[PDB]
Amino acid sequence: LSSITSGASSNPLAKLDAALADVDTLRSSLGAVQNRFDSVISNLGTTVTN
Amino acid sequence: ANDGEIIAIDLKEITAKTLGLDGFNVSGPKGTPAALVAADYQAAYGTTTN
Repeated sequence: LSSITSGASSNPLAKLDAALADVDTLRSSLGAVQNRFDSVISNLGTTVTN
Repeated sequence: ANDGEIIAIDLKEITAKTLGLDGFNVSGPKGTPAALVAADYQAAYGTTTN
């Protein structure tokens, strides 16, 4: 059954590159949000003390 | 590691027919010949000759 083939793709490497680009974009944004979040812990601790 | 990065090789085709050596002989004809049957036609030109 494995000889039944549809068409071959066109320029597969470009599509793979595009996929990798979407992924790393998202990971970058997540790292940014973490960097935001830490400062708030520090700030709130100081304000509570005062 | 991308598209369209080939390096091509030529690979011509060699047989006794291509070199031009078909029917090569010496000593001439052996005897008074006989007529053609239809078989040798497709023998020389392929089984589906016209």
